[PDB]
Amino acid sequence: VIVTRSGAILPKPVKMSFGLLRVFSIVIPFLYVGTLISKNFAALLEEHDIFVP
Amino acid sequence: SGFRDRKVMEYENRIRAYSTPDKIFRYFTPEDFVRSITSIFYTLGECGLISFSDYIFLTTVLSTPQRNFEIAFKMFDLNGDGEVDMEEFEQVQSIIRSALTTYFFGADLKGKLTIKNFLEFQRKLQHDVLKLEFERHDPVDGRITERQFGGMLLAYSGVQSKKLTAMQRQLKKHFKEGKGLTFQEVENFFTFLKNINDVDTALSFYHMAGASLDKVTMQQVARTVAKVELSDHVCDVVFALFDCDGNGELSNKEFVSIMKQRLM
Repeated sequence: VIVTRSGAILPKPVKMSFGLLRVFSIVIPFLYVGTLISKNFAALLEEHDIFVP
Repeated sequence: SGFRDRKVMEYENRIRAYSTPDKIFRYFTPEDFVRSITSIFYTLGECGLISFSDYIFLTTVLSTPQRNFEIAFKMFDLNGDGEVDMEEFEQVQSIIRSALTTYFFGADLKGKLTIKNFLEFQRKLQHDVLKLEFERHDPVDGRITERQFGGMLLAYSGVQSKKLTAMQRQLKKHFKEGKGLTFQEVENFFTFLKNINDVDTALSFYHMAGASLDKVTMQQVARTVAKVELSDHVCDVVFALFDCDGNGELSNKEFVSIMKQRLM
């Protein structure tokens, strides 16, 4: 609720120190690894007979 | 019937890949033996449940290569005198546990033919089974698709590798022109593929380095070791098929060794 029952106004909610840029650089560096460990792994399946496109 | 038998079609393949001969000949044997894939038989005055000993003999009439079965011929000749009848023959047949005897020693079964006729008998049988298989691929204009001529290799090799399996499929991209493969340009190759055992031997110096001799003298040294000529295009698709590493050549681990161990 925005206001308390007394009629006062709830305090300022707390963000986290420009976290938007903090998260934005924890998603992408773990997103780039997403490309690698996929491509590397699929190519690793060319080494054997488990799968092929 | 999509998934009805694509288990047994692989299972019977797996049986024919490596399994015990007991059920293998239980599929009667009179002429059902042609199931060994997936005009001699007109001369097969056989008896339906013939044997499995002869069966062991039979596949070896296709398994043993050219120069080696001469020794099997010699080993067959423990009586010497260039001739051996059923006495030694049917005995070593019994140690595992008829038409061929009527075809070799006559319907009388006693008149001992020259066992030198072991070769020609081995010659036509290797031809006929190869012949009947050539019709199983429905030769159009007496010729079959390069993916069929390559397919039978896989059917011959009997290996489970998805890559080269797909390479067999992808060949129409590598060969979209279309030439068709005749029964002679494939029979000569198998006679070579029969005597593989000596090729790698003769190829040992190359084997000390590799590359399986650039696909052309390969065909040349083939005729030397195989005593039979091949064309150029016939082997180009084979090098195009088995070029798993994409190098444009073969390692022993690419094509030859797999053939060598196939003689199990």
